[PDB]
Amino acid sequence: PKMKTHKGAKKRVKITASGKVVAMKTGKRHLNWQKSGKEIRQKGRKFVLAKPEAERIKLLLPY
Amino acid sequence: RVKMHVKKGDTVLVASGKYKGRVGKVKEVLPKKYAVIVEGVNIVKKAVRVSPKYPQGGFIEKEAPLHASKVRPICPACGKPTRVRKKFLENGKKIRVCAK
Amino acid sequence: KKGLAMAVADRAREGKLLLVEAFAGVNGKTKEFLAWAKEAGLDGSESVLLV
RNA sequence: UAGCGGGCGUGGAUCCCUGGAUGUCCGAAUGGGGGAACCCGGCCGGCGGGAACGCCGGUCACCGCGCUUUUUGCGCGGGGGGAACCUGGGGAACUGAAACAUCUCAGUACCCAGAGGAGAGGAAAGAGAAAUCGACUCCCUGAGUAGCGGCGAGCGAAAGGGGACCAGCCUAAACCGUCCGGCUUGUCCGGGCGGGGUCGUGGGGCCCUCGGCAACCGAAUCCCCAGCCUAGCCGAAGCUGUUGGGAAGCAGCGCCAGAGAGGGUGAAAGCCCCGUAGGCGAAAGGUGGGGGGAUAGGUGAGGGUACCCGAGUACCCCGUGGUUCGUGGAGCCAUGGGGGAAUCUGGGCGGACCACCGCCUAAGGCUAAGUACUCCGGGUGACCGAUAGCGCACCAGUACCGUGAGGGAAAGGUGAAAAGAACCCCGGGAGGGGAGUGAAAUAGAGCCUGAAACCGUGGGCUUACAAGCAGUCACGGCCCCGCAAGGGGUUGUGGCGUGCCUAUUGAAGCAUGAGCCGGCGACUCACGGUCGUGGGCGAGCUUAAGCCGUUGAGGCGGAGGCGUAGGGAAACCGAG
Ligand SMILES: [Mg+2]
Ligand SMILES: [Mg+2]
Ligand SMILES: [Mg+2]
Ligand SMILES: [Mg+2]
Ligand SMILES: [Mg+2]
Ligand SMILES: [Mg+2]
Ligand SMILES: [Mg+2]
Ligand SMILES: [Mg+2]
Ligand SMILES: [Mg+2]
Ligand SMILES: [Mg+2]
Ligand SMILES: [Mg+2]
Ligand SMILES: [Mg+2]
Ligand SMILES: [Mg+2]
Ligand SMILES: [Mg+2]
Ligand SMILES: [Mg+2]
Ligand SMILES: [Mg+2]
Ligand SMILES: [Mg+2]
Ligand SMILES: [Mg+2]
Ligand SMILES: [Mg+2]
Ligand SMILES: [Mg+2]
Ligand SMILES: [Mg+2]
Ligand SMILES: [Mg+2]
Ligand SMILES: [Mg+2]
Ligand SMILES: [Mg+2]
Ligand SMILES: [Mg+2]
Ligand SMILES: [Mg+2]
Ligand SMILES: [Mg+2]
Ligand SMILES: [Mg+2]
Ligand SMILES: [Mg+2]
Ligand SMILES: [Mg+2]
Ligand SMILES: [Mg+2]
Ligand SMILES: [Mg+2]
Ligand SMILES: [Mg+2]
Ligand SMILES: [Mg+2]
Ligand SMILES: [Mg+2]
Ligand SMILES: [Mg+2]
Ligand SMILES: [Mg+2]
Ligand SMILES: [Mg+2]
Ligand SMILES: [Mg+2]
Ligand SMILES: [Mg+2]
Ligand SMILES: [Mg+2]
Ligand SMILES: [Mg+2]
Ligand SMILES: [Mg+2]
Ligand SMILES: [Mg+2]
Ligand SMILES: [Mg+2]
Ligand SMILES: [Mg+2]
Ligand SMILES: [Mg+2]
Ligand SMILES: [Mg+2]
Ligand SMILES: [Mg+2]
Ligand SMILES: [Mg+2]
Ligand SMILES: [Mg+2]
Ligand SMILES: [Mg+2]
Ligand SMILES: [Mg+2]
Ligand SMILES: [Mg+2]
Ligand SMILES: [Mg+2]
Ligand SMILES: [Mg+2]
Ligand SMILES: [Mg+2]
Ligand SMILES: [Mg+2]
Ligand SMILES: [Mg+2]
Ligand SMILES: [Mg+2]
Ligand SMILES: [Mg+2]
Ligand SMILES: [Mg+2]
Ligand SMILES: [Mg+2]
Ligand SMILES: [Mg+2]
Ligand SMILES: [Mg+2]
Ligand SMILES: [Mg+2]
Ligand SMILES: [Mg+2]
Ligand SMILES: [Mg+2]
Ligand SMILES: [Mg+2]
Ligand SMILES: [Mg+2]
Ligand SMILES: [Mg+2]
Ligand SMILES: [Mg+2]
Ligand SMILES: [Mg+2]
Ligand SMILES: [Mg+2]
Ligand SMILES: [Mg+2]
Ligand SMILES: [Mg+2]
Ligand SMILES: [Mg+2]
Ligand SMILES: [Mg+2]
Ligand SMILES: [Mg+2]
Ligand SMILES: [Mg+2]
Ligand SMILES: [Mg+2]
Ligand SMILES: [Mg+2]
Ligand SMILES: [Mg+2]
Ligand SMILES: [Mg+2]
Ligand SMILES: [Mg+2]
Ligand SMILES: [Mg+2]
Ligand SMILES: [Mg+2]
Ligand SMILES: [Mg+2]
Ligand SMILES: [Mg+2]
Ligand SMILES: [Mg+2]
Ligand SMILES: [Mg+2]
Ligand SMILES: [Mg+2]
Ligand SMILES: [Mg+2]
Ligand SMILES: [Mg+2]
Ligand SMILES: [Mg+2]
Ligand SMILES: [Mg+2]
Ligand SMILES: [Mg+2]
Ligand SMILES: [Mg+2]
Ligand SMILES: [Mg+2]
Ligand SMILES: [Mg+2]
Ligand SMILES: [Mg+2]
Ligand SMILES: [Mg+2]
Ligand SMILES: [Mg+2]
Ligand SMILES: [Mg+2]
Ligand SMILES: [Mg+2]
Ligand SMILES: [Mg+2]
Ligand SMILES: [Mg+2]
Ligand SMILES: [Mg+2]
Ligand SMILES: [Mg+2]
Ligand SMILES: [Mg+2]
Ligand SMILES: [Mg+2]
Ligand SMILES: [Mg+2]
Ligand SMILES: [Mg+2]
Ligand SMILES: [Mg+2]
Ligand SMILES: [Mg+2]
Ligand SMILES: [Mg+2]
Ligand SMILES: [Mg+2]
Ligand SMILES: [Mg+2]
Ligand SMILES: [Mg+2]
Ligand SMILES: [Mg+2]
Ligand SMILES: [Mg+2]
Ligand SMILES: [Mg+2]
Ligand SMILES: [Mg+2]
Ligand SMILES: [Mg+2]
Ligand SMILES: [Mg+2]
Ligand SMILES: [Mg+2]
Ligand SMILES: [Mg+2]
Ligand SMILES: [Mg+2]
Ligand SMILES: [Mg+2]
Ligand SMILES: [Mg+2]
Ligand SMILES: [Mg+2]
Ligand SMILES: [Mg+2]
Ligand SMILES: [Mg+2]
Ligand SMILES: [Mg+2]
Ligand SMILES: [Mg+2]
Ligand SMILES: [Mg+2]
Ligand SMILES: [Mg+2]
Ligand SMILES: [Mg+2]
Ligand SMILES: [Mg+2]
Ligand SMILES: [Mg+2]
Ligand SMILES: [Mg+2]
Ligand SMILES: [Mg+2]
Ligand SMILES: [Mg+2]
Ligand SMILES: [Mg+2]
Ligand SMILES: [Mg+2]
Ligand SMILES: [Mg+2]
Ligand SMILES: [Mg+2]
Ligand SMILES: [Mg+2]
Ligand SMILES: [Mg+2]
Ligand SMILES: [Mg+2]
Ligand SMILES: [Mg+2]
Ligand SMILES: [Mg+2]
Ligand SMILES: [Mg+2]
Ligand SMILES: [Mg+2]
Ligand SMILES: [Mg+2]
Repeated sequence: PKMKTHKGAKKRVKITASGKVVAMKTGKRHLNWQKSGKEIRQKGRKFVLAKPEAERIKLLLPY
Repeated sequence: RVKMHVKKGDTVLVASGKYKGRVGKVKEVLPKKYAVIVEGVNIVKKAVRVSPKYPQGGFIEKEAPLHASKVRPICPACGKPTRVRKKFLENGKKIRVCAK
Repeated sequence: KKGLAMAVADRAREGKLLLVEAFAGVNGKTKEFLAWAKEAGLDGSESVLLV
């Protein structure tokens, strides 16, 4: 009883005001070596999901 | 306790079933079963004798008890409910307006 | 609230509501209130919520 | 609980309440033994002729505490049990992580010791950011927040705010007197007793100066009482006719109601009975601060000096436990090992450490209420109604099963009333047939109702040249219903035709399950989500625990929650 927020999610995702869900781009802490400077500049911008946005949101709700 | 009820060995009207209207003295009060025998509800017990002793016992059609509810006490009138009332000491039941 | 008001209202728009004060049938005794009832037109023909 | 056979009661029995008496033997079991309910004794006294024997009454277990001269004694107490609740000492695994070891399940299950109508906790060496709060416990909220986490599974606080309850106390030490023991006579060494003392505006001790107190407070201890509990009592109002086996139904007139809750009476009763509303009651036991009374206790201001303020403790380190905290920057609380102080210029704490600013006074104990539970009594159910409801409506923790721990059933109903069927008849009996009772006997005694499977008797249609998932369609014959057109039962020939469920690409299938009937039998609820939908209100909407009502009446209660601003990891900025 009383759903608990998924801490794992909250620690890496945000609900936007319109109900979207965003997170940092993957693949930018390792594979790094000299990947085009362009790549890593674009691995900085965060993005929105799609369907797991809904899977994701459910894991919150008090949030 | 509590087993007490309407009245005792005395005069009474049967407002019951088949013996409605009939009236007479109650010869026995059974407090446990809550019954009384008067002179009504006579019933023939075809049976021989009632005990392992003596020969002929007769079809003694003697009275069968009645639910104490169907009999009502009575005094200078006709079927008056009971009402207890105490004097300067003890206690005696005056009928609906009279006494005893 | 609304319900309470609306109920009292419904029974007013209906005409059945009646305010009083002239309770001469005081003194807790059914027969008295029974007498006051007739005078007030509560012939006991209809159920009543006496508040 | 009837019967045989005898008794008692208005000189007030039975029965109910309180207290008392008697209470074999076993059981903590306690003189000793023992295979519980048996066996055997010591001492004092009694009974029989009573020395031998036996019976009767009393007494004799063990441990702890205190007096008792070590000795023997004397007194007070402990031992065992209890459904659940409680505390402490120990403490799993399946399981979850879709494997598994950290982790989870969980300090759960269980074992053990103890406490009591409760138990625990409890008057800050606290909280933690307000220069704020002010014992403890309980509820709501804060909050699924802060955090914790093979940052996986998952786990998950506190401050604060709203409520219930409300309460505060006693000592150790410095100091003085006394008693006993000790030496090397000292306001001295130890022990016991009394006085003194008890807190963080730090307090107390000892000295100087003021009352040299009437007073003011006052119990959690006693005493009286009210009230209440353990039996009870009073209690309004109805008759007639009618149908019937039986009124309480139907009808006619009438009444009570602080009582029209419910139950019973041959059916369906406010006024017949038991009650209900409303009132009354204790000699005796239990309870009893709610009221009253008493006692125990309890308290003022400055100055001086530095006597005291709980030790193998604080403190540090090694090993761990607790907390939201899993070694993490890891404090705090607790402590198994090693080292080891100070008495306010003293110590602990505010999350490593240092400084600053503040909080609190460890190393002794006690404390009501609000809280938990339900063996027991009572009240009430949009709770069951005999395969249900407790395992048990009934002679059940029984029968029966098992060496044992343990397992554990089935089984309720005649009728209003036994009026339980005299008597006759067939029969060894059982059981029937009459007679009889009853409204009813196909209510006849494991007897209301009496379904289905299953067995049988009688009647109608049908069958011995016939090939079948048993039926359906058509026509014909026979039998039966209605004046009739018609309908019912049956089946001769003809046409047609691969059971039901399950599982499968596919089943009549030689794939699954079912002997048949009856009854039991499987998508629920709680909390939190997310949509949809019916309404209330709207930049607002809504209360939680609780309090006041009520006894199937609701109101109060804004603490708190969602919404009115987003973006950023954040500092921060803001329709950006
Ligand atoms: Mg990364
Ligand atoms: Mg290249
Ligand atoms: Mg009367
Ligand atoms: Mg007897
Ligand atoms: Mg006699
Ligand atoms: Mg007695
Ligand atoms: Mg006894
Ligand atoms: Mg004994
Ligand atoms: Mg013994
Ligand atoms: Mg023994
Ligand atoms: Mg002799
Ligand atoms: Mg002898
Ligand atoms: Mg002795
Ligand atoms: Mg012993
Ligand atoms: Mg011992
Ligand atoms: Mg000992
Ligand atoms: Mg001695
Ligand atoms: Mg003594
Ligand atoms: Mg004593
Ligand atoms: Mg005990
Ligand atoms: Mg253990
Ligand atoms: Mg495991
Ligand atoms: Mg395992
Ligand atoms: Mg697993
Ligand atoms: Mg699961
Ligand atoms: Mg698995
Ligand atoms: Mg395995
Ligand atoms: Mg691991
Ligand atoms: Mg745990
Ligand atoms: Mg714990
Ligand atoms: Mg434990
Ligand atoms: Mg205890
Ligand atoms: Mg209590
Ligand atoms: Mg307590
Ligand atoms: Mg304590
Ligand atoms: Mg204080
Ligand atoms: Mg802090
Ligand atoms: Mg202040
Ligand atoms: Mg605070
Ligand atoms: Mg406060
Ligand atoms: Mg809460
Ligand atoms: Mg990690
Ligand atoms: Mg845990
Ligand atoms: Mg609080
Ligand atoms: Mg406030
Ligand atoms: Mg509070
Ligand atoms: Mg001491
Ligand atoms: Mg001293
Ligand atoms: Mg002295
Ligand atoms: Mg001394
Ligand atoms: Mg002495
Ligand atoms: Mg001496
Ligand atoms: Mg001395
Ligand atoms: Mg002393
Ligand atoms: Mg004192
Ligand atoms: Mg003192
Ligand atoms: Mg002081
Ligand atoms: Mg001086
Ligand atoms: Mg003076
Ligand atoms: Mg003075
Ligand atoms: Mg004086
Ligand atoms: Mg009083
Ligand atoms: Mg009282
Ligand atoms: Mg009583
Ligand atoms: Mg009466
Ligand atoms: Mg009456
Ligand atoms: Mg007639
Ligand atoms: Mg009739
Ligand atoms: Mg008649
Ligand atoms: Mg009648
Ligand atoms: Mg008249
Ligand atoms: Mg009255
Ligand atoms: Mg009726
Ligand atoms: Mg009635
Ligand atoms: Mg009384
Ligand atoms: Mg008395
Ligand atoms: Mg008394
Ligand atoms: Mg008692
Ligand atoms: Mg008492
Ligand atoms: Mg009290
Ligand atoms: Mg005195
Ligand atoms: Mg004073
Ligand atoms: Mg001074
Ligand atoms: Mg000075
Ligand atoms: Mg001086
Ligand atoms: Mg000075
Ligand atoms: Mg000074
Ligand atoms: Mg000390
Ligand atoms: Mg120690
Ligand atoms: Mg780890
Ligand atoms: Mg842990
Ligand atoms: Mg800390
Ligand atoms: Mg240690
Ligand atoms: Mg000092
Ligand atoms: Mg110095
Ligand atoms: Mg510390
Ligand atoms: Mg601290
Ligand atoms: Mg510290
Ligand atoms: Mg602190
Ligand atoms: Mg700090
Ligand atoms: Mg501070
Ligand atoms: Mg503090
Ligand atoms: Mg203290
Ligand atoms: Mg001490
Ligand atoms: Mg203390
Ligand atoms: Mg000590
Ligand atoms: Mg206590
Ligand atoms: Mg409960
Ligand atoms: Mg229960
Ligand atoms: Mg009970
Ligand atoms: Mg009960
Ligand atoms: Mg039912
Ligand atoms: Mg049955
Ligand atoms: Mg049945
Ligand atoms: Mg059973
Ligand atoms: Mg039984
Ligand atoms: Mg069996
Ligand atoms: Mg069974
Ligand atoms: Mg019988
Ligand atoms: Mg016969
Ligand atoms: Mg023979
Ligand atoms: Mg016979
Ligand atoms: Mg016959
Ligand atoms: Mg007849
Ligand atoms: Mg009939
Ligand atoms: Mg007949
Ligand atoms: Mg029949
Ligand atoms: Mg019948
Ligand atoms: Mg039979
Ligand atoms: Mg039968
Ligand atoms: Mg019946
Ligand atoms: Mg049949
Ligand atoms: Mg046949
Ligand atoms: Mg033929
Ligand atoms: Mg054939
Ligand atoms: Mg063929
Ligand atoms: Mg025929
Ligand atoms: Mg016809
Ligand atoms: Mg055919
Ligand atoms: Mg064919
Ligand atoms: Mg085919
Ligand atoms: Mg099926
Ligand atoms: Mg076959
Ligand atoms: Mg097969
Ligand atoms: Mg298979
Ligand atoms: Mg098959
Ligand atoms: Mg199957
Ligand atoms: Mg079979
Ligand atoms: Mg469902
Ligand atoms: Mg929903
Ligand atoms: Mg709406
Ligand atoms: Mg609201
Ligand atoms: Mg307000
Ligand atoms: Mg306020
Ligand atoms: Mg952001």
